[PDB]
Amino acid sequence: PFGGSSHAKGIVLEKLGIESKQPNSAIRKCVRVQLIKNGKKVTAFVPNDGCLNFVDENDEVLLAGFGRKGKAKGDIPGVRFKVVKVSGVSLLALWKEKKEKPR
Amino acid sequence: SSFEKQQIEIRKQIEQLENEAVAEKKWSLKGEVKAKDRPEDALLTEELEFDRTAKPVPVITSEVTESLEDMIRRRIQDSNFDDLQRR
Amino acid sequence: KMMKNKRGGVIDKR
Amino acid sequence: NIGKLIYMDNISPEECIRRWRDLEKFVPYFDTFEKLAKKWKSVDAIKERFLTWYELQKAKISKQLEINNIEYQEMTPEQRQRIEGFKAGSYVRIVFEKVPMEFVKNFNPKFPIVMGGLLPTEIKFGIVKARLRRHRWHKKILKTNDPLVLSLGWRRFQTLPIYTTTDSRTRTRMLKYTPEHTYCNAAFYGPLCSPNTPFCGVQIVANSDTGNGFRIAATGIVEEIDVNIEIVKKLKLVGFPYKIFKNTAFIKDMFSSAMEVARFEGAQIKTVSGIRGEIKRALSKPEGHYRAAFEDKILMSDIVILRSWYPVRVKKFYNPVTSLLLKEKTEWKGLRLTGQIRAAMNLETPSNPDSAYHKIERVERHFN
Amino acid sequence: TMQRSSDVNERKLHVPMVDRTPEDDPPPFIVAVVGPPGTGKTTLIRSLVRRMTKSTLNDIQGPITVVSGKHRRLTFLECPADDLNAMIDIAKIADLVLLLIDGNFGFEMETMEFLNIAQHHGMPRVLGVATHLDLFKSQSTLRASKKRLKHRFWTEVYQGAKLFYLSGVINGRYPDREILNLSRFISVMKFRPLKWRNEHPYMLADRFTDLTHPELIETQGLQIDRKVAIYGYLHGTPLPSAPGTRVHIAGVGDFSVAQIEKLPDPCPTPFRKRLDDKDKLIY
Amino acid sequence: GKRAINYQILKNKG
Amino acid sequence: KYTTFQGSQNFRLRIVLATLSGKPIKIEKIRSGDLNPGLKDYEVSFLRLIESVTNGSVIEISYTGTTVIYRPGIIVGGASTHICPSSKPVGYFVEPMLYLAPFSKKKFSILFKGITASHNDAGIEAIKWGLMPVMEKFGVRECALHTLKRGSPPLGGGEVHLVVDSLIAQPITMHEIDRPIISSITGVAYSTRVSPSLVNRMIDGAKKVLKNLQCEVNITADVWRGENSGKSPGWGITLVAQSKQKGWSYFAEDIGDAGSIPEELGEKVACQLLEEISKSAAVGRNQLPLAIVYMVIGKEDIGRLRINKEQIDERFIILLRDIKKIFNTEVFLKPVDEADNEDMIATIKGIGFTNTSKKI
Amino acid sequence: FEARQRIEEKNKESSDYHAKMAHIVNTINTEEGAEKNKYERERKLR
Amino acid sequence: AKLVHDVQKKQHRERSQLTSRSRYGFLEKHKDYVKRAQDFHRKQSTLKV
RNA sequence: GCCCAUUCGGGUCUUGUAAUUGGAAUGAGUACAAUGUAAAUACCUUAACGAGGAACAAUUGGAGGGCAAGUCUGGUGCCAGC
Ligand SMILES: Nc1nc2c(ncn2[C@@H]2O[C@H](COP(=O)(O)OP(=O)(O)OP(=O)(O)O)[C@@H](O)[C@H]2O)c(=O)[nH]1
Ligand SMILES: [Mg+2]
Repeated sequence: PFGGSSHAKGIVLEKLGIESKQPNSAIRKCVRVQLIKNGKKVTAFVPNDGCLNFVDENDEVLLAGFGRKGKAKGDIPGVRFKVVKVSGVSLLALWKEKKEKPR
Repeated sequence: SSFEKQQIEIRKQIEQLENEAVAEKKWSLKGEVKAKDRPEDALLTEELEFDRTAKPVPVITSEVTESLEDMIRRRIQDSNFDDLQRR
Repeated sequence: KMMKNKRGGVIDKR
Repeated sequence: NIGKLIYMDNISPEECIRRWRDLEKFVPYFDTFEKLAKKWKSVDAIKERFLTWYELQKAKISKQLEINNIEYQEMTPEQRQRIEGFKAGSYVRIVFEKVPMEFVKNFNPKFPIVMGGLLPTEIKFGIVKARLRRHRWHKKILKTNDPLVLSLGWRRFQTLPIYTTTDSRTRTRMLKYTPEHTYCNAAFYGPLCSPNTPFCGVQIVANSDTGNGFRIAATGIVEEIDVNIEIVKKLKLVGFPYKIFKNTAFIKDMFSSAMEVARFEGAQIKTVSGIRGEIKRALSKPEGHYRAAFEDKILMSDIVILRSWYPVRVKKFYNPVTSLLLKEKTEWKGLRLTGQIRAAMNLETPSNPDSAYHKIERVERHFN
Repeated sequence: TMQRSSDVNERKLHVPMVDRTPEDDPPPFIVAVVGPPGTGKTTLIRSLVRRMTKSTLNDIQGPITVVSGKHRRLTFLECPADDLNAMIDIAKIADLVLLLIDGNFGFEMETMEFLNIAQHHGMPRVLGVATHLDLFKSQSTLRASKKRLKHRFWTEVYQGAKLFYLSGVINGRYPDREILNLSRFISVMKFRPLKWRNEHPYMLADRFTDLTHPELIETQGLQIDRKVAIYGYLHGTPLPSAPGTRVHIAGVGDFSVAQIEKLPDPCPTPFRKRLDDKDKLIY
Repeated sequence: GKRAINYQILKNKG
Repeated sequence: KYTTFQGSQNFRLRIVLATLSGKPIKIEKIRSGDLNPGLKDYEVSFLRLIESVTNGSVIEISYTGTTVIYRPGIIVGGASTHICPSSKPVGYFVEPMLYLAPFSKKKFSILFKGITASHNDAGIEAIKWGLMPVMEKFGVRECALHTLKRGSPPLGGGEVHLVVDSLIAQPITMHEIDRPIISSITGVAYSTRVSPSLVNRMIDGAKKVLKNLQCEVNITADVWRGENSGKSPGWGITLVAQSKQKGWSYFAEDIGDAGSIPEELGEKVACQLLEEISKSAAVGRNQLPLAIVYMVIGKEDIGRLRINKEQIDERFIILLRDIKKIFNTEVFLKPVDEADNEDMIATIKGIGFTNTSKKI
Repeated sequence: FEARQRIEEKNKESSDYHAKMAHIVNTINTEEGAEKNKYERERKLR
Repeated sequence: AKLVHDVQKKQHRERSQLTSRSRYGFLEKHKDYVKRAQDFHRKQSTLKV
């Protein structure tokens, strides 16, 4: 997906769907990221709207594949990756407040 | 001193908005304002906005009456109107 | 609607 | 020669050009057309004018840096004073005029004297729009229009923030507390830093009230700066029915006059049952009473609701801490929290009696 | 091993930012010793400067800049432990933080508050230093609390930061073996450029005076907003040399500069090799 | 005067 | 508090650089020793345009009208419209908006309404083909001047939709240490409310002057028919010379008036263009102001741009004096190390500019 | 008068927003699901 | 609950009738109204039949 | 209460409860020692104290709800959706 690696590091451009009027919609929890290896711009999810305010811009994100287990309902098929870290800190730990995001 | 009179005017606005914070609300910030919990007709002087059901009835103006007027001028000039036909 | 979110204004004293 | 002539600013610009050898007019100065015709009848004067990604970004920025060095290698008072000036590691003396008396009087060398250079933005004041968060280890929730000391850039300053929400991105309407475990927006009158800068916020900075808990209260970043914000606080107008028919009702007291109802005609109301409705016309003799039409028959035990929005203002309050101008340099006291003011002047906290929840038990619902 | 090579070569990639720190004469790296009131600090700053410059610097005050390498020199200062304000300022300008932890008592809210203020204002390098290792006869509980402090420190800094263990104080200051390899840890730290610091010209003031006029004070009578010279090294971006540059002195207010005379370096680094004891200077 | 840490900062079960 | 200027020269550049720098200025003695002293209506409406574009900026005109106080504010942009007076065309108001244009909260979508052209101002084709490419390679990528209708003087009645929609942080640092090779030379000959043969007469005059240089000449032709023509007869011609390997351009325009021969105007604009090529090096004599303004509000690095000897003038150095008067920066003119010509390379270290109005 | 103006500006705002959101949804669908299917197509050869 | 907090899916409690308006007992809410309305609608449906 | 089953339904049986309550147990810990050993650590042996939220406070991941005078979207009332 990323070539030969399992994850890939990337640079957050801008939170896509920031004007979506529906909380936790797949358009809303959807981030555009420039991968640092080959320079190309891809689009990645994030776990929810609640963890959407941990990424802001040029954040040194780390992103893995998504792995849909079945045709979802409010999906947008055509986004492959999910954000799994931000600035070297796991944002699931950030979301449950186990760590604090350093800058 | 200079910092002394800066500090006392700071302390002045400290005092006035700390007893704004303790003191009684404005009615207009509080929700569930009834009739008996307001200044009587503070609402004409309010400039308050809200929403409405439907677009109200159109006030007929000179420009819209000349709009459908030269519309039917065009229509009955070229005679492209629609009636019934005999069987 | 033009006034609604302004904060400046020219001050014409002429 | 020419740079010294340009920046020697007691001589006229035409005198600079004269001893070397106006912008409302956009197009520049040309000759006469006849002189230009005899000049450009020939053409041969200007016939020779006529005819991995990460390492790539690092290479571009190091290319710019070596361009910086090899173009700095120039005149010594040009580089070392005026074209860049005092790079880093330069030991300087720096003189400030009109420093307060209290600094020199109470200068205790334990407390560090830090100085930082403000940008063009950070000397401007106005509303800063942040998104913030109650810090996960701070115990108590935060309240709007309670002061907290922010550490925003170089400055530490006590301000009055007001926490907002863009409820499904429609308004930016006003909360009364920060949320328990997530981010809200906020807006405070303070010095306008740039966007995307982070900050902390503290309830209490002194040591007499330092207690046992965690002292840093808020964290956040700055989203936007502006000179004005337009935020709202919902007000509903409640009125009750007193004469009900099928599909229409006469509503008693949300207005005081038929002028007020005339101002509000056609507005959509609803009962607490979610029955939508619309106000139609003010009744004549009872003054604030009007006629509304609903989706179906409302009951005598209902309350109608006109959801409106009232604008609310941030409070232009700003005092920087100035802890180094004190004789103690801890024990800085600013505006107090609202519970501290109530505890001081012994006012009981405001309790609406019909705002308190109860244990509702449904009766069984049987119809005829 | 090819998948290993890809997944390891991936984590060399980071966000490419500018540096804005010079390579010819960089400023002395600001080392801030941060502790709750009653542990290390003074004794620790004294021991480090005595090992570094062969000079018993009893009764410290203010920032202390010494030369500790052939090209790395660094500035020692100590926060007053009760002031959250000074805690906040040195969190915003420090480069290295020696985080004092009373290992017998455990973690504490002053060091936790510094860690969070630094984490939000641009987390510098942090070397944790745990003192008071005089727990009991129980070397078992010494090792247990040692491991627990290391893990709790690793959840606050990156997983693999350095927690250092100091033994008991012997003759006024710490054991010089422990301070020797502590300075060995400080000497290799490989600082990475921050953001606010590298778009802002700042300066920690190691010398202060008022160049006012005492007979003008005799005329007006001590109410005078008086002029002040502030001497020190400056970091970050190049501060411009024209008068009128606006400046926040963090704790007294906002001013604008009047005149800058740059001075020759009072603590300079000299031009495989080793550092001469002649050239181990102190300012 | 020792502001000891407490259980939620100590064990960090967020 | 206020940086003080004197006289009503460079008025738009002073208000523009005060808006960029965020510094309160006063401009004193606006033509005070004159029969009708004070500010004129076109610069008063320019102040109204500044109040439209920014937000929280307070402008304070005096009683006599001969001194103005500009305390600037945040550039916010938005969509607007500007009914500028007959004293100046739309180019007089869209030229100083191209500086403020990429540094706002919301993107510039303004439409100006008035006279299109003037002898002593910028035209639509001037603004577009000359001044948009230097911004296009200084960092913006989406900028467009649309003509919806155009109006020749004196009655005018033409509307111009300026839309910039790349809100950059700061312009990039320029590095033009060369003289760009001119690849082509194109243009546009326009005419409103007159016969369509005048455009071909203008094109034939310009190309018969241009025919002896061994490049390629191409002039496009537009007559304006209908309501898009405006309320007055007019015609004019604008040539550009195009360096295509980098994107540079050098332009020259004019317009005809009552009694003007179109072959005369075509050959005049052709010879004026060739003289701009002669007196030009990597910029034009009129593209040079915003070029060095974007170089001075770039990053905190060194940006260098080649200029020639004849581009130095009283206008250029009064620009440099106003730049140093507002935000205290100097240009360093170092000469090139080859001597068949006199070209300096102006290196400017840009101030540390970012746009802080765009929400993150 | 304020009724008619407020209603029609709210309708315009909603009809703009729906177009904008549908545009960004199916541009993310088309010009990234083409790459998803291209990666699946060149992963099926392995 | 895949990415939801239990402090987020809390229980919002419902409000009672105002004590001034208390003789008209039990301010009815949307579940009470739908119990009213679908009863009325089924009885009107059989009356129409 | 539990089990089966696409459906209607069928099969089965002492099963539950932030209900009260009772005295026993000891282990992590805190610690006398002696042994060990050049000496000290550790193992081994070992008196004293050490449990009720036995708070002396193990996690991680998954499945599903339910709620408001709340908010948003659609449109053939009271609905559908998020
Ligand atoms: N037992 C023991 N005592 C120590 C140790 N380190 C410091 N101390 C004692 O700590 C006492 C308090 O003085 P300092 O340590 O200088 O205090 P500080 O850490 O600078 O903190 P402040 O008092 O707030 O300035 C000293 O008299 C030392 O004896 C250590 O490792 N072990
Ligand atoms: Mg000390």
